[PDB]
Amino acid sequence: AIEDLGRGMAAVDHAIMQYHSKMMEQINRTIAELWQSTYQGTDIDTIQ
Amino acid sequence: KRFKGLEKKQDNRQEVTKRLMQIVEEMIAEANEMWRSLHEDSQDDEDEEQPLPLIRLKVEYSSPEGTKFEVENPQRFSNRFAGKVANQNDVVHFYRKK
Repeated sequence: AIEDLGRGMAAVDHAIMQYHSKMMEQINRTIAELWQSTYQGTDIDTIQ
Repeated sequence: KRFKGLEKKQDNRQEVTKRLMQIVEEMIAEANEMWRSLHEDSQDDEDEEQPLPLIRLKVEYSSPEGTKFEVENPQRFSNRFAGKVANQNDVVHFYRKK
């Protein structure tokens, strides 16, 4: 049972790690588009 | 043509500055002459002092492929002309075509 729960740690930790990375891509997908469309001074290409 | 892309196949930071000096400097050459042409009359009786002309250079550093032109800090580039241009904050604006 201890082995099972110890690798349950790895499952949930791996699962939780999967959610964190992908969101940075999603959010970052949306952020880059609005900044490019809105800014016109042009001294900054984009932000992440 | 003046550059002939000697930066495209090589490092650029060191000599890029060297390249623009000849371009920015000659702009100031005609900057004062046209002022001088209009101020030939009256023999500079009034406002004899020569005001610092305004210069703006619009450079696009779009690279064809596998090329990385080096771009210097705007402010640091601009202030290098302190005493020759009024707008020391910005003399060139660098942008890449989208």
